[PDB]
Amino acid sequence: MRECISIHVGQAGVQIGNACWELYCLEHGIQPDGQMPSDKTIGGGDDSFNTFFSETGAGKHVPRAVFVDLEPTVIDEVRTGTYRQLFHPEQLITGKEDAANNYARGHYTIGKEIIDLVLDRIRKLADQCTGLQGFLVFHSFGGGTGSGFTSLLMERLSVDYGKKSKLEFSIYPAPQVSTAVVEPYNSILTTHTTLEHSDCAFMVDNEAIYDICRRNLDIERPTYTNLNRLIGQIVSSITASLRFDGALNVDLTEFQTNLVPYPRIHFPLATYAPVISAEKAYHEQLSVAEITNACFEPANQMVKCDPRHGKYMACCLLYRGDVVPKDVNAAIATIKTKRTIQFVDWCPTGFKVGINYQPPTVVPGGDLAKVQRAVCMLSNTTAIAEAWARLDHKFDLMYAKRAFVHWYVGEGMEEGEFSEAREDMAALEKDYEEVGVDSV
Amino acid sequence: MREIVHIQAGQCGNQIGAKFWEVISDEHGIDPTGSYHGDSDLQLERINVYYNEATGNKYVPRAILVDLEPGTMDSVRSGPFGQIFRPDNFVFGQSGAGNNWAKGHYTEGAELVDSVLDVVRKESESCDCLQGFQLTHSLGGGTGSGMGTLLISKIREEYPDRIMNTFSVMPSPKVSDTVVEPYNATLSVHQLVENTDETYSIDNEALYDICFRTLKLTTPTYGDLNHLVSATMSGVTTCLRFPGQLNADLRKLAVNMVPFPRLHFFMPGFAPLTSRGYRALTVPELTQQMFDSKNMMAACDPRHGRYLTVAAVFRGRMSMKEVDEQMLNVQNKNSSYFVEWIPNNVKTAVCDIPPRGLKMSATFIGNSTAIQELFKRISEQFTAMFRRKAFLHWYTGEGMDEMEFTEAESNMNDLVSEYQQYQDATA
Ligand SMILES: CC[C@H](C)[C@H](NC(=O)[C@@]1(C)CCCN1C)C(=O)N(C)[C@H](C[C@@H](OC(C)=O)c1nc(C(=O)N[C@@H](Cc2ccc(N)cc2)C[C@H](C)C(=O)O)cs1)C(C)C
Ligand SMILES: Nc1nc2c(ncn2[C@@H]2O[C@H](COP(=O)(O)OP(=O)(O)OP(=O)(O)O)[C@@H](O)[C@H]2O)c(=O)[nH]1
Ligand SMILES: Nc1nc2c(ncn2[C@@H]2O[C@H](COP(=O)(O)OP(=O)(O)O)[C@@H](O)[C@H]2O)c(=O)[nH]1
Ligand SMILES: [Ca+2]
Ligand SMILES: [Ca+2]
Ligand SMILES: [Mg+2]
Ligand SMILES: [Mg+2]
Ligand SMILES: [Mg+2]
Repeated sequence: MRECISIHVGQAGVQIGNACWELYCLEHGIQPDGQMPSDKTIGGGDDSFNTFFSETGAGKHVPRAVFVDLEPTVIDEVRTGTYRQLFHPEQLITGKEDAANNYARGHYTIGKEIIDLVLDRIRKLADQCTGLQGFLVFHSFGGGTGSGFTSLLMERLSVDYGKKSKLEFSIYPAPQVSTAVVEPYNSILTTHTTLEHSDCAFMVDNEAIYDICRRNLDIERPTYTNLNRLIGQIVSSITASLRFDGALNVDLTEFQTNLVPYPRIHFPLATYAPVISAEKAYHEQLSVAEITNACFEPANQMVKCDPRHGKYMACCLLYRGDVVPKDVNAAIATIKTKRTIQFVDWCPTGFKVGINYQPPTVVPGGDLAKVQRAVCMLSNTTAIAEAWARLDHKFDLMYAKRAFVHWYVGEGMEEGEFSEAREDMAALEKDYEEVGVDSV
Repeated sequence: MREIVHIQAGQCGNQIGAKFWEVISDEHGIDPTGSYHGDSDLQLERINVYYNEATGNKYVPRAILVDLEPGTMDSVRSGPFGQIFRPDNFVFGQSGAGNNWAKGHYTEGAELVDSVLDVVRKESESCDCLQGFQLTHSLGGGTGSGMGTLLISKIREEYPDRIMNTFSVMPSPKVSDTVVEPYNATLSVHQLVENTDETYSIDNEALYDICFRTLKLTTPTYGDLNHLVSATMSGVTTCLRFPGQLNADLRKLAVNMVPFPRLHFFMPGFAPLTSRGYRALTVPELTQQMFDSKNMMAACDPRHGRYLTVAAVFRGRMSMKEVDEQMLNVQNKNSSYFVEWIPNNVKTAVCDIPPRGLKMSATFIGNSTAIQELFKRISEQFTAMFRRKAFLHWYTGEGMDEMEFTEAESNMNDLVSEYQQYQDATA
């Protein structure tokens, strides 16, 4: 019961899925062939890891996942790679021609040809669930598949599944690793189309992850490999609540209840601690109080924005490892008396806490040090709207001169879809301003 | 009047409901199998109020275990006394209520509610003379909150002539971090005001503060809080379970405690306050303590209001002269805190059997106007979110309208206004 299907869309979405699934296997004791000696219930069970892994009669633990890209080259590496025996061929879906960093191609042109095949395979996975909770969608904002195909898939999933949970891990564009000049158009187009069709979305600023790798892990020019290894850790922290069981374990839905005050205000800020190198972690252990305080450090955020210049609407602390309530309670009490967190006048100032005892695992040949305890904070701050504004400014500069718009118009889109998307973004920015005003 | 039907809904309800049966089972000398092994026949004279006697003289609790998830009930079944309970009396779902009153009352709860009532009906049949119903639940969740109040309303339709009594747990931001709790609690109070005869207002704020300040527990657990709840439940039900003159039935209790039909929210008290890990209390100590703010199970200062009615239960082997002396001394020393327009409003009972590990205890039950403080608190938290309509989508996505919320808000505000009415009333 309570199964979750993961959907990995485009290169960003697929490569992050590779990292995530690689890490879940390591955390549950699942071998690259899908075998799990730790599991005595052969052919199936009701265990907490079963929300993410299906079981075959043979004893193979199969990810409840679909990988989609409009081109073969990225998924082909999964088919050939270490975990080729982990997935059934039918879970790995490729086209022949990609969306060429164009929303219109992924949503319409190219995407229309593969959509029903993707839905069939999602349906096949859905049919093996005794009690489907919902979906986890991994994609980039900037790519044509990542933006347009995700939009189309989201719309179709709302039609096919109703109001069954749809969560996203969206890669926010950064110049340092940016592939296209039209990423701000694709980001605004996907955000508009998907807004109504998502219940919660975790944005990951590639610049924020880039900076952490450079600063905390002392990596000169971070690769997507380095980036995905750090995202793997944040994703694992948010899904640990679902993949493990415990007395102090609070479900992702309970965090969501607190994180979403209004349907459109469903973008939580993720902050992870500790991100430390093996060299810097040798003979230095960080306490519950140390890792907790590090969450209120803008340097550890998944999105670059200032929550100290914004207002909180929630704080959730998701602990991993050697953590006891006494210490968490004391660390929270300290931050509170330290009065560093300004909250909206309309909501309770409590901190919702979950704890899983299984400590964070590390991928061999990693930059990350294995720590005894880790924390992920999910906060709903008005500061996340800074990300919306930066992306909205870039869009504005280009759309004023109608720069590159013909590439979209030539694929069947109208100028009207652009202006309508942008007006939704102005409305969302206004909504984030409104929630931050004190009541009269 | 004879038999009480007990219903326990949701996580809190089932946890506190479970602890209740463990405590009074030991009191009445019933082992985890259901077999009697006691020293006194005072233990069986009124056993049939809570237990059904079965073939082979084995005693079965007249308890219904309800939840929209298997979790807690599975741990109750795995528990020490889980074996005492009738297995046909475990009514559960798989969905959960997700701390949503709308899910417990209208959508998820709606799907399970008739299966509960069939068990309520079967239990009501095996009753020579049913008194009424007892329910354990929290007001902050979805199942006990939403489903519990819908079960009360449905039970009231089928049994309109019987007494409905609850042990309702009030939310505190010191115990819970679920933002929606003030919403669920206000929705549940509106229901309790209309459909219950007696409600014991068990406040998580007071239980937390007792554990921290008085029991000196640095990191109190639910089991620590529940220890004070099980002591309170054992004390407030004494008169119903053991031979006696005062408040021996639910109806007689209500007639003594409820001057006005909406003003039926009781502030329970207890002395000595203990933690699960020698020194007996004198009759004067029990009396000072049970009436002291620090011993109240609801985070209200009795000295901020007036007592409309009081019930005092003394358990153990003591002086009935001294009990009477100290009870009269308390009333005569603080006469301003007792409404003059309700003459002789404090009624006292003495029971020879004490609780486990106590030589002597005292349980207080007060209908004080100071309970408005608890209601003003939940109201302050509700209005802060509701004036900005925050987190309502969780409720409207279940079919509810803002109207239900405005109505609930009004009824509770009116109830606070009523408690003030009688606090400022003179003879
Ligand atoms: C790290 C977060 C901890 C766990 C949590 N903190 C908070 O909620 C804080 C204080 C942090 C931020 C603000 N917020 C209000 C907390 O202390 N609580 C929620 C406790 C309850 C919590 O305490 C601890 C120390 O674990 C729990 N107690 C139990 C417990 O008693 N378990 C018992 C079984 C049980 C399980 C569930 C229910 N509902 C009832 C009983 C078993 C134990 C051995 C016993 O008998 O005490 C479980 S979680 C309440 C009373 C304030
Ligand atoms: N963190 C991270 N970002 C990635 C990765 N791959 C691509 N991106 C980012 O995603 C954006 C480009 O999107 P892609 O994933 O390559 O696009 P796509 O979905 O495959 O779309 P098309 O190839 O145009 O069909 C840029 O912002 C990249 O920096 C990855 O593995 N990790
Ligand atoms: N005293 C006490 N409070 C509890 C317990 N379990 C839950 N609560 C409180 O009840 C509220 C949540 O309701 P809960 O019973 O868990 O949800 P339900 O299962 O949907 O009815 C919060 O105020 C919790 O702090 C318990 O065992 N004892
Ligand atoms: Ca298994
Ligand atoms: Ca249903
Ligand atoms: Mg590609
Ligand atoms: Mg629950
Ligand atoms: Mg006092």
